[PDB]
Amino acid sequence: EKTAVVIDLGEAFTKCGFAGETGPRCIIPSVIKKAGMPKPIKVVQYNINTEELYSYLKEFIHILYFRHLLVNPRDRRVVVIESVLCPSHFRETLTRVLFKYFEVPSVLLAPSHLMALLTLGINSAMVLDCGYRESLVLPIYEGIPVLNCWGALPLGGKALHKELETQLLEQCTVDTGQSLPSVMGSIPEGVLEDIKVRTCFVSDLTRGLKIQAAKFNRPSPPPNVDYPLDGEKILHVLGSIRDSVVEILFEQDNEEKSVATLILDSLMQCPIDTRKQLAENLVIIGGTSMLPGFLHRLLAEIRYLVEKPKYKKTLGTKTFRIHTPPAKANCVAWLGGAIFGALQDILGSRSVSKEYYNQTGRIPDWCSL
Amino acid sequence: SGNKVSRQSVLCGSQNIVLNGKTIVMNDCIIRGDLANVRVGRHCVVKSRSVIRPPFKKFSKGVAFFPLHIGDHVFIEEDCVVNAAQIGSYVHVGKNCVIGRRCVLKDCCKILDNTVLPPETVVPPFTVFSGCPGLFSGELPECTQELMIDVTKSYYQKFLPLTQV
Amino acid sequence: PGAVVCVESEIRGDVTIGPRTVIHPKARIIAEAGPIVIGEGNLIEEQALIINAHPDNITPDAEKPMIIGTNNVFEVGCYSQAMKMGDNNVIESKAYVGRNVILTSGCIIGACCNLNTFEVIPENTVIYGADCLRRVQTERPQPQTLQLDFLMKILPNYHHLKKTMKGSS
Repeated sequence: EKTAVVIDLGEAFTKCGFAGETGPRCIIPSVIKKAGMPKPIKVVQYNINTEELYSYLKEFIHILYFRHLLVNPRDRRVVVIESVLCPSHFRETLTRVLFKYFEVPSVLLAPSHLMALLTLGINSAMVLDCGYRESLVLPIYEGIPVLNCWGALPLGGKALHKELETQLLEQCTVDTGQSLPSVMGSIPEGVLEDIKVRTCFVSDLTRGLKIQAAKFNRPSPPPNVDYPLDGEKILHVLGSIRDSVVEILFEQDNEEKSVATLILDSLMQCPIDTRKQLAENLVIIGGTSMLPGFLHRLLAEIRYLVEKPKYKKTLGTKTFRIHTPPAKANCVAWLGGAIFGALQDILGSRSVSKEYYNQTGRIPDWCSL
Repeated sequence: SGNKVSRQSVLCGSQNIVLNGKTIVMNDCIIRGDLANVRVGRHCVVKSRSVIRPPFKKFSKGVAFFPLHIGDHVFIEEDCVVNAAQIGSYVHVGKNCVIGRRCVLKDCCKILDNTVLPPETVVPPFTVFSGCPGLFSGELPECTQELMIDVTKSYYQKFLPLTQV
Repeated sequence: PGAVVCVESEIRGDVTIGPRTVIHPKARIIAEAGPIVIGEGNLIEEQALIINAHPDNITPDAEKPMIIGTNNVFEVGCYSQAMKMGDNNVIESKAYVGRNVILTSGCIIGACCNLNTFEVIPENTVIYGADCLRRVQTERPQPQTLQLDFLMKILPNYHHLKKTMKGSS
């Protein structure tokens, strides 16, 4: 009858396509290309002028639906996959742009973790979404997301970018156009993403502990490979640096916090009957989880933290299984929204319509009244 | 008669070369039609330092490339390496451009400055070319492009009249 | 003898060209600093600027004579100011070789590509046109069989096209 639209906005990338198709049609990055502009500006931003955001969202949606969808969304429904705890200011702006400017029939602002759970096809699961800005945890038990049990450290893609920028600046080796360290003050983000995808090798638990021991009073430094760059300035990036950048994601000491500890804190907050099913079904999604050799380092670190005396008195013996999804780790949240929209013309009714928005005021966020 | 060919410009292969009425070949131009023919449209303005080279020998046993072409009101910008491109009428080539092997430029096109049109790149009608690797930037306006081409043709005719021999 | 040197093309200083070499119209071959060396079957296209680096300093000498390899297809408007080149190297149009270089055999430089000063390009690797030193796209340009056969076909088409141009006159 009518295949609905699926959107999954974010600061780094944006998964978008049709509901029903196994995986999206395209994934253009969040930034936009403007005429007479030095650098490309990011679309998804927080704490900034309302009318400017509205114009930025219109500009991104306009370049999206022609290239991605090849259709007017005026014919059929939309599924805007907002991550839970995405600012209400930003949701209101999205609601305005979809109804006032474009005039869609319906919209939906559903959470990312519940839809990622629909892909697995199980009702209870602990979920971790390691995106660009934050690494958010949220356990779901029998459909309902357990909200007060949660956690989100500023330790996703953006933290890894900042650490790469710091460590490369400290130890730099650029070719002539050899020596000459710290010539350029900063480096672009698109290049630094390509370095993370290709170079950064994720270490094991025993290797990670050896690196942590070396930092505070050297084993397994290799391997190292150079990275090519434009304008005839190749830089000889090292092997110990990229491993040290990955290590800060799992660094426990002096914060009592990490990607692994965040699941345990979420499990601690959850009730006793819910506890065991969440431990059995531990789902990992998001952008940072696509890194090579990540799921072992997490599961081994999780287990090491359970062996510690502080978590034995509550958790103890637990079968931590990581049931992986059908689609890739970044594109699990989108696939869930595509499942939610395509199949059920019935569950399209619960979402907010154009008729309801004009008279009322806004889509209902999880708040009072 | 009306075609204002400059003194510094060179037109190798006069029989193969072809210049329509109201043309304008700027200084230091190179219309090399030794191997193959070169067809220029009416009111076409070839800017300075433009290398109009022939695409192929046309002696290949199978799949010989198309020599050269240029539609009417063609605004060829300066330093533009035009080679093996069938330019549709009213095509606006950018400055420091580069055309590929058998590249089909459509009517009312707008090639950007410092562009590189690849081999067998069929550009669509009423569309701005963009990117380091050739791609569709956005749809161009019909009225604005026609008015700019008319203004460029009038300005080229004034320079064609005086100060070149 | 036995090299298609055009009348409009300019040569200067010492320049020893190989057999079946094709110097196109308005091609600059300024070899005043050092003795230029062109390989056999090397096609220099129109508007090309062949320069040399001033050399012979006692401590850290700057350069030596730019030796171009055999079957090297230099495209139109290509800059080659002091760069060591290998056999079967296809430099695209509007390119720019660095002040010192070591372009290996079976190469394929992109259009509008700035080749690096003091940078040796590896054997079998096609350069992307825009941002310099792009590692991607080096399979179809293999070091041989794939690129050696393609360069042999390119040398045959260049020789056939030059023979047709020489026949026309």
